[PDB]
Amino acid sequence: DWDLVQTLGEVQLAVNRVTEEAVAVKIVDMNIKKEICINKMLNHENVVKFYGHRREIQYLFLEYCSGGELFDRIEPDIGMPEPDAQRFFHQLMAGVVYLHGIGITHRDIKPENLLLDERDNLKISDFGLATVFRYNNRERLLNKMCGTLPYVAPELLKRREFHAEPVDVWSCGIVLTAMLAGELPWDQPSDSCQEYSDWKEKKTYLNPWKKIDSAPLALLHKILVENPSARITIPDIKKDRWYNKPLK
Ligand SMILES: NC[C@H]1CN(c2ncnc3[nH]cc(-c4cccc(CO)c4)c23)CCO1
Repeated sequence: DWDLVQTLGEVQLAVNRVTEEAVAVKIVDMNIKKEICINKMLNHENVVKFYGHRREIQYLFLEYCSGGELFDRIEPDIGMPEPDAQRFFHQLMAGVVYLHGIGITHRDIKPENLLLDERDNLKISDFGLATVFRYNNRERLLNKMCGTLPYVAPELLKRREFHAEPVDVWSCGIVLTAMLAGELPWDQPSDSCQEYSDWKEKKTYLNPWKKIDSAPLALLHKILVENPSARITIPDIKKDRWYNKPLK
């Protein structure tokens, strides 16, 4: 038996009447079948845990993350301490490597979908837009536009089909930019976007790039690459100098 204590954002905080264990419950009014199936596949310390579901309407039982969303740890126009950003980025990569390893792409990575537990461990949240991109070791290209414009990779806007993995890598790059600068670089990654044009012309003397140290900036130079085929992959991110730099 669970008491619904408060609304978290609909999602409510449920507390067990006997054990007082707290979980989050997602309530949807009547595709949900897919989200549940994907959630049932998921088991990793940087992915929100799925506990089960009950039907009537539909209820999803999810790991409660008391630290809230990463979004709220980001100070507008400033960001956060670089060591905090690195630690969160490490954990983000951990989660994303896990997902890609089981053939799942999140497709909407952004700070609103990155939660923190009581120890400030990052948890990737919400698989409502996620999909399978590898099955029986065979990759399938994506073609549906999904995600959130400031975070989407340029190939989603220009190409009919594209690989799932570089898209998630890109959005993680924008998250990192936000964590380090406290702002998003562009409304969308298109040529009609002056700030995107400037980035492509390497005007890093402009904001948000001017606020970012050269070492993390060098990593961003390899992530925010327009050609998804030339974009740095995760295995190579893990070899990056800043990624491996000891920090406070
Ligand atoms: N805007 C606040 C946000 C909070 N979010 C959660 N907060 C605390 N623990 C949680 N566990 C699971 C969720 C959650 C469930 C479904 C979607 C999302 C959004 O990324 C989070 C959660 C609940 C939603 O609102």
